[PDB]
Amino acid sequence: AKTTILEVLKKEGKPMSAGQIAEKSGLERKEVDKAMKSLKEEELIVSPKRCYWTPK
Amino acid sequence: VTTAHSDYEIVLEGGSSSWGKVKARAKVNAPPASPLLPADCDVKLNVKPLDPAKGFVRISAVFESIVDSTKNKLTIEADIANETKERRISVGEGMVSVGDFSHTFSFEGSVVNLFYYRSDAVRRNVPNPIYMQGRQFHDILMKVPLDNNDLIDTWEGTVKAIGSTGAFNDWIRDFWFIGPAFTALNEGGQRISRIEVNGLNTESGPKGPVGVSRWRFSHGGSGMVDSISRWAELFPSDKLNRPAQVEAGFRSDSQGIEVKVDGEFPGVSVDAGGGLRRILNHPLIPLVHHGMVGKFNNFNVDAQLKVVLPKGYKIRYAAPQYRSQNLEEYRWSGGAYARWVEHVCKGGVGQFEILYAQ
Amino acid sequence: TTAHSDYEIVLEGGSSSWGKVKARAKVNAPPASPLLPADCDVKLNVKPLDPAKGFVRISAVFESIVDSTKNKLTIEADIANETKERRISVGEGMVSVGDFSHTFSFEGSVVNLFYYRSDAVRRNVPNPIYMQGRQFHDILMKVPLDNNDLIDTWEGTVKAIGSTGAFNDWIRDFWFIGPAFTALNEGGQRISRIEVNGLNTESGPKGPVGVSRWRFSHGGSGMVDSISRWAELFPSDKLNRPAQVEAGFRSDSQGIEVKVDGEFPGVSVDAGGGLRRILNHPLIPLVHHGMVGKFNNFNVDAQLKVVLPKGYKIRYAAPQYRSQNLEEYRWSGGAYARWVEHVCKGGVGQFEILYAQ
Amino acid sequence: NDVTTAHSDYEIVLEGGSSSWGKVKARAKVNAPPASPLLPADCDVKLNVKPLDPAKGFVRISAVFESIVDSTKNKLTIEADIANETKERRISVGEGMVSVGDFSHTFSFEGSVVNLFYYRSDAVRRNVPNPIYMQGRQFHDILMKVPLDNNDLIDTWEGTVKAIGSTGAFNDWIRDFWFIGPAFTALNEGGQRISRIEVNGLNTESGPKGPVGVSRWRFSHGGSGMVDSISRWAELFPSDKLNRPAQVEAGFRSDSQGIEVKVDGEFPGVSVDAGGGLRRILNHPLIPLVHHGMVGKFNNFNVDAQLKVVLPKGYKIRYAAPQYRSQNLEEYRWSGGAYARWVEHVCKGGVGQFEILYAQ
Amino acid sequence: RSTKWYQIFDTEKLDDEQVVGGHLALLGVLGFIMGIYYISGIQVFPWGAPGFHDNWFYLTIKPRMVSLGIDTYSTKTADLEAAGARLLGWAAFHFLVGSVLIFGGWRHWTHNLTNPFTGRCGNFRDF
Amino acid sequence: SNGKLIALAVGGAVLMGALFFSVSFLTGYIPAPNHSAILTPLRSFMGWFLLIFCASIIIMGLGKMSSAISDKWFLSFPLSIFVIVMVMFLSLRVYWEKGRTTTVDGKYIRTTAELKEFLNKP
Ligand code: BCL
Ligand code: BCL
Ligand code: BCL
Ligand code: BCL
Ligand code: BCL
Ligand code: BCL
Ligand code: BCL
Ligand code: BCL
Ligand SMILES: CCCCCCCCCCCC(=O)OC[C@H]1O[C@H](OC(C)(C)CCC\C(C)=C/C=C/C(C)=C/C=C/C(C)=C/C=C/C=C(C)/C=C/C=C(C)/C=C/c2c(C)ccc(C)c2C)[C@H](O)[C@@H](O)[C@@H]1O
Ligand SMILES: CC(C)=CCC/C(C)=C/C=C/C(C)=C/C=C/C(C)=C/C=C/C=C(C)/C=C/C=C(C)/C=C/c1c(C)ccc(C)c1C
Repeated sequence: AKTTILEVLKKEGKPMSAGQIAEKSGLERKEVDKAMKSLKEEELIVSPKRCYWTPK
Repeated sequence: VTTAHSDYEIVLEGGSSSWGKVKARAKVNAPPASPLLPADCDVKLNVKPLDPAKGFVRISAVFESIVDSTKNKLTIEADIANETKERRISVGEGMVSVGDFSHTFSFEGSVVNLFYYRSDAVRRNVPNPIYMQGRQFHDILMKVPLDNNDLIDTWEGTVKAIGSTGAFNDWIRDFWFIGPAFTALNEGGQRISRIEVNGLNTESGPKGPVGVSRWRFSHGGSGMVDSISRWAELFPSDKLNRPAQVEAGFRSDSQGIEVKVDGEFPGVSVDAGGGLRRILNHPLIPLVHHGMVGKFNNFNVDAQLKVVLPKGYKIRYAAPQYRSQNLEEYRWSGGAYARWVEHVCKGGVGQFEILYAQ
Repeated sequence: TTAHSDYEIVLEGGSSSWGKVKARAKVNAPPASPLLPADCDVKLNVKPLDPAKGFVRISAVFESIVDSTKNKLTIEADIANETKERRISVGEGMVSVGDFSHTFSFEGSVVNLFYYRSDAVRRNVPNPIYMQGRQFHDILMKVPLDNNDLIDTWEGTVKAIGSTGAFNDWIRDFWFIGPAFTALNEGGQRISRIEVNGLNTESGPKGPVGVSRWRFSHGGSGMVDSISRWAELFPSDKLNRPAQVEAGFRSDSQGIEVKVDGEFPGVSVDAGGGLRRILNHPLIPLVHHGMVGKFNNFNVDAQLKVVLPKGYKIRYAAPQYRSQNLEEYRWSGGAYARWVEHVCKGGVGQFEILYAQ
Repeated sequence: NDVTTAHSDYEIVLEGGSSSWGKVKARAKVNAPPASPLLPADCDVKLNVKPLDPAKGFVRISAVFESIVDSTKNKLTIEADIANETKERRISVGEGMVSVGDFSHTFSFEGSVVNLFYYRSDAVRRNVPNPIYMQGRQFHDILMKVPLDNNDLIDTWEGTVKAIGSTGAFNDWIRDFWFIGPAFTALNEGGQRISRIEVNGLNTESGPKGPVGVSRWRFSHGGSGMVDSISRWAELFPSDKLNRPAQVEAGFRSDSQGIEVKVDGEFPGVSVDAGGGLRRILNHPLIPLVHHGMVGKFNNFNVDAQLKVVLPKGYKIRYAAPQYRSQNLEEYRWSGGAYARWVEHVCKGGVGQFEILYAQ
Repeated sequence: RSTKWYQIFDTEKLDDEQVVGGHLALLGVLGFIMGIYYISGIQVFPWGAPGFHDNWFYLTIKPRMVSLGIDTYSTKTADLEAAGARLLGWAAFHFLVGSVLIFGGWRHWTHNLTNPFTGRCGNFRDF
Repeated sequence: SNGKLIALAVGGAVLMGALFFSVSFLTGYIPAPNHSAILTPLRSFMGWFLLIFCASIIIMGLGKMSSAISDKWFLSFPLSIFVIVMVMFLSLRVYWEKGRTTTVDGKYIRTTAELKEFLNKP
């Protein structure tokens, strides 16, 4: 297939969505709230990665 | 870097059913070799057993392709049957359409394929007779209604040329192998005999004049020609007890090529010997004819083959060994298989022998 | 292994397709010649001679040095497209190899007949590439034989034609030496048996001149430029100025160096809708050089500069350009490098460049 | 990019003086699939030749091919007395036996081969020092007798006799029967134009073995100078230089994983006199290169090749294109740089020159 | 079958030069890890801030460092800062030399023994 | 379409969170000396999911590591671990344990003698 997930040494990551979700927001944790953003980013990073990551 | 990402899948059926779901996607960043681009095409091949008593299968092929800025379409629909073990008979119709032009045709051609040696000393000694030298004659009677003016003009031109040019029979050869075909032909071991035009006739039909042409030619194969050596293996009309489908296509631009293929058809599995089955011997004409395009860019393959055996079947041999096994699905990924993919994509005819048995 | 190439196209203004083409190439790969130290200094020239009849005077020189052997060939010609399918040339020239030298003169008529000229294909396909056809090629050659080698060669040719009736068939092996015969098959060409109308000889100002009126047929399946694009390769009408191409070439064990510099017309064509097209790439060069381009892997360092008449901006560059600075479009790397490797190794894919009026 | 390894070590041990003899060793390993649809493919070839009759021109050559393809054993033996009659003609009177699996049959043959160049120009020979492309044509006039002592043998003979006398196109299509597989491509890929054959005899008799089928056929094959069997006609068969039994043991063991090649043999003709006491290695035959190019272009590879030239005592190399890397006072070694480029060039089908000139 | 993911680097699939390259790349990796461990024993940075805590890696390899004078068993902050500077220098040396080792192992693994500064290649079989 | 797979998975996670919150309200518990009853159940559910998700992605990623591992990983596999390990060590200094743990004053207790002198404060 196209094999969108393209592992390379330049594999910083080039999906627009999961790229913007590569944010951490693990700082100012306030474990209930911003670590929930850590959870959200892990979810929305794995979901595209499992679907498709690098079309660029 | 010119990567080539491919994924192939072969789901099989148990027993003696040679039926297979063949799926295949591919994406190559190398430019295609078509002097006109972009080139897009979709090809459908649906065959159904029409009259099994006489061995007739109705096979319909639809090609729809955009080249540069022109749309082209070639539809055909023919009942084909095995008149004998060496002769095959086809009665069919079809049409071509290119932009602001189109014409239908009806044909009643017959194909007689016969080898040059049927010795039993070879059949009992070589269990895998890849090369089989032979000659395949075609006696083609085709009728075209000359509804359009250009059809009539070309009919008149052909009538003038055949009746005046003493070297039409051989120059037609390099006519109807347009461009690189006449090269690839010779690169596949295929020879073409000087045609004989048994007759041109303006036998008018019920709705206008009809150009009827009967001509006989013959193409000879040095064994690398699958249309000759694998003759009986090309036509699993015996195996066809239900409709068989193929839906392929490719989209090509200067950026690269994409290929899709999804089919359900027999002839995928053949008996190697002693209850042992085998994914059919790879045809060599596609490989050698691909070598005329596959040797133009240096590419790195990311290929993954997925042979899903029927419930209760095991692979007893794989020349490039399988990468992984999921108790019915055998996966080839990287390693020697990647080398073999790079080998065949560039025109190689190496053996990929998958032997499997219950 | 590296292949550094710099191309530079400078198109003339107005409807004229005149262009100056420069190409400096250096490849660190071994050539495919059984004699490696191969140098050439090709110099083709053409000037108008009679526009009333379209007669143009071509002057080509092919000085070369292969394995310390000086091989030079010069051709002067006066060529005209009389019928647009029949082209007639009267010319002369000389061939010299080492200490050997001999002159010749020729009168040649070439009739390029297409198999089909149907209007459906032309009106439906906007860019017809593969136009299969056949050239019927008649030549009257007048060669003075003022040397022992020429005399005994002429006698041997007469003896061979008088001895074997397969001379017409077997001369093709002698005619395309080395892999040239294969270049007929890879390039889609097919040369028919020659037809000798007479091997005469006449008294001349100095000794005898041998006269050979021989005719053959070169068919093309469409991949042949000389067959498909017979009309567009000889723009005698567009020759408003002298044209000149100089191609220097060097090859040793280390690598190959190519140096092309040529002002000529026909480097652009009409495509309809007011958009001119950088001409379709000839197919024979690519598929004949691919017979040697597959012998080594290489890294592409190619750069193409396209200089156009001002205001004639490019549209639909496929592959796309990299840098544009006011009529200097630049291709370097990316899909262009892939296409350069494609055509170097034998590919004939399209590099479609259109520029507006 | 990903490429396959190709290791190779070649050695040419040369003798000095008028002796053009040479030992040739060659080991090669390729981590690339072969182009054989029948795999695995093992093969061992043993060519042994001896001077049968000095002062008469007759040598005896013994070729022993053996192979194991797809678990099928094949073996050809040929023992032929060959002699150059004239400059352009030679004669071979020989016997042999082919075998495949259980089947096997013997044969005998008498064959006159003429090799006529298309020109005899003194202008070319006075100027060109390396006449590589010497176009011409070879005419074989082979007569051959086979003892038909098998049901399959007699069936094949019956089919042949009923085919030749039935279809007049037999002489044209016998070639596409005769060059099996991709060999037909290799006909023209090397410039070799095999011509329509002429069956001059299809008789049979009763010999000591029973029914014997005798067939005489003449066939001409041309060459555009790329055919080493034509241009190098007087250099490929040095009967005069064979004062000692020469041997060549070649073989390969091509599995799906790769190809292992082993060659070891001594024979003359390795060196020719380029003039002025400047000996040289013979011009590389181009047919093997262009024919191997069909298979060598299928995979991209990096090659490490070690060419060793063991010159005789007191012999100095004068020019080598590409240049030698290390001399060791007799063992001129090529490896890497431009020589690796040349090895890739020829292993992919190139015909580039390697002009080793050496003089005492 | 030798295609299991734990048989990928099997000896049958590797040449002597490939093994050379693998060992050199692993030794450069080893130097990088050694630098990491060294900079894991820098109790007080020369920058002038509290540094890494103790780990079993560095506490394992610390007696050797003291034996070699690189580290110290002194409580004085200035001397510990100087020894941390020594550790940083040795770790940087390890990082650079291990990078060179990984580079050489890559070249041997890729069968490309060509000098970046000179176009002259080299023969693994004859050097 | 894998969109429905992710939709079902995220819906299941959201439903787990909502159920945890609802039952936390149902189950009568004194929240804490300081913490609330709105955030603590969500903190516990974050731990729950993050654990399950981390284990699942580790399993899946290591499976695909075993699937995709080849010789071409010669530098991709080792160096990656190197960097991650490097990152880990740096994460120990800058994020987890920021310093050497000197006293509030900053006396750098580093020998057992001064530890004995310290633990016996007057
Ligand atoms: C008129 C043409 C002939 C014919 C010609 C050939 C030739 C020639 C070959 C086959 C091959 C095969 N054919 Mg068939 N085939 C015929 C009728 C049939 C019928 C039938 C009962 O009608 C069936 C079931 C099959 C099925 C099969 C399989 C036995 C086999 C491919 C197996 C594989 O895995 O495919 C995998 C399939 C895919 C990769 C999909 C390919 C899809 C494309 C669109 C089809 C090829 C198009 C080609 C490149 C373009 C040609 C266009 C023309 C110019 C118009 N053919 C008709 C009568 N067939 C090959 C084989 O293996 O022989 C042993 C082979 O060599
Ligand atoms: C190459 C493919 C075809 C071919 C196609 C053509 C075409 C097309 C033409 C001829 C023409 C001629 N051909 Mg021819 N011809 C071929 C093989 C042959 C052979 C042979 C040895 O087999 C012979 C003896 C001839 C003989 C001849 C002459 C009778 C005649 C005039 C020669 C001329 O002046 O040359 C001068 C020679 C040179 C200029 C050398 C370089 C030739 C190359 C092909 C030029 C490429 C153009 C270059 C890219 C740009 C040039 C710009 C300059 C400013 C001009 N041809 C093959 C089979 N032939 C012409 C004609 O018909 O005359 C009436 C003509 O238009
Ligand atoms: C005798 C030969 C024929 C002829 C045969 C051909 C053939 C065949 C071709 C052309 C091609 C072209 N020719 Mg012309 N052409 C002739 C007469 C002319 C005249 C003229 C007024 O006399 C002119 C101006 C041109 C000009 C041109 C262009 C329209 C075009 C190249 C465009 C390009 O970008 O070039 C870029 C130019 C460079 C890359 C420089 C190349 C320089 C080399 C030295 C030329 C090729 C030499 C060849 C490899 C070796 C010849 C060996 C022979 C044995 C001598 N030709 C004569 C009559 N011409 C090509 C074209 O586009 O066809 C549609 C083409 O394929
Ligand atoms: C290969 C290209 C040409 C060819 C070119 C030649 C050449 C050149 C010669 C012959 C010779 C012969 N050819 Mg022939 N011939 C070909 C095809 C054929 C075919 C066929 C396949 O149908 C037949 C029946 C023949 C028939 C014959 C015989 C009449 C004769 C001796 C055969 C034999 O004993 O060789 C013995 C066979 C072996 C030695 C096996 C290996 C053959 C290879 C080519 C030799 C490689 C030598 C190696 C590089 C150096 C090794 C050193 C050793 C010490 C010898 N040829 C093709 C078309 N033929 C000879 C002759 O003219 O006899 C009068 C001769 O000199
Ligand atoms: C019947 C066959 C012909 C013949 C056909 C050819 C042809 C054709 C060629 C040679 C070549 C050579 N032959 Mg001879 N050869 C004949 C008899 C001889 C005799 C002899 C006195 O009988 C001798 C000493 C030689 C020796 C030689 C050398 C002069 C030269 C190779 C030099 C080199 O370094 O090789 C290095 C050798 C090796 C690499 C060993 C290769 C081992 C294999 C087994 C031999 C090639 C086999 C081929 C690939 C497969 C044949 C399969 C067929 C189906 C039978 N041949 C007979 C009469 N020989 C070549 C040469 O350069 O000519 C000038 C050449 O072109
Ligand atoms: C020094 C004592 C041992 C020795 C120790 C090792 C060790 C230890 C290793 C090898 C490895 C290899 N050995 Mg050893 N080796 C020895 C002698 C030999 C000899 C010989 C005598 O000729 C041979 C033929 C080999 C053969 C080989 C190859 C199979 C392989 C190197 C190629 C490659 O893939 O590397 C590159 C290999 C890798 C890319 C894969 C392994 C990557 C590792 C897991 C990355 C770890 C990074 C880092 C440590 C992470 C931080 C962790 C924290 C420290 C906690 N060894 C001696 C006898 N060898 C390595 C290999 O993988 O073997 C299969 C390996 O692990
Ligand atoms: C090798 C790949 C890595 C590397 C990885 C390591 C590892 C791993 C460690 C060190 C450690 C050290 N490294 Mg270091 N190091 C490398 C390059 C260097 C270089 C340099 C010249 O570039 C230098 C000066 C140093 C310096 C040092 C010291 C600070 C320290 C102690 C070394 C010493 O005792 O070795 C003494 C070495 C010699 C005596 C050379 C001979 C070693 C013998 C052969 C070891 C095997 C013995 C065993 C019994 C087997 C024998 C088998 C046969 C019978 C012979 N490294 C590269 C970057 N470095 C050590 C550490 O931190 O200690 C806590 C440590 O263990
Ligand atoms: C990181 C250092 C690596 C390494 C990385 C490189 C690099 C990088 C290059 C080579 C090149 C070559 N190496 Mg090394 N190589 C190593 C060890 C070896 C080993 C081995 C492991 O057994 C072998 C078989 C070789 C063999 C070879 C040659 C084929 C080639 C030099 C040709 C010659 O004439 O050069 C004459 C000198 C050589 C034989 C010396 C080669 C080894 C090194 C450079 C010096 C000795 C080792 C020393 C203790 C450590 C210094 C390393 C430096 C920090 C780089 N090296 C060391 C341990 N190798 C070089 C090249 O091709 O040169 C033209 C090159 O550029
Ligand atoms: C240890 C962590 C778990 C990891 C276990 C691994 C699972 C199998 C994984 C395969 C194992 C294997 O072998 O291969 C690994 C292969 O991986 C990869 O493939 C993939 C398929 C892509 C992996 C992804 C699978 C999946 C998305 C991930 C896993 C699935 C997930 C989402 C797991 C979690 C599911 C959930 C959360 C389960 C629980 C959900 C249900 C619950 C909690 C019920 C609630 C009850 C309700 C209704 C109310 C309760 C109630 C009652 C009763 C009374 C009163 C009151 C008040 C109340 C509230 C590569 O491709 C291959 O290379 C590799 O090989
Ligand atoms: C010519 C001939 C015959 C050849 C002779 C040529 C010679 C002499 C040989 C060269 C031999 C040489 C010099 C070769 C040297 C090779 C080296 C140094 C490779 C080291 C690999 C490290 C590995 C496998 C990683 C293991 C990782 C693990 C699991 C660690 C797990 C772990 C532990 C333990 C604790 C905590 C945590 C968190 C983890 C994760």
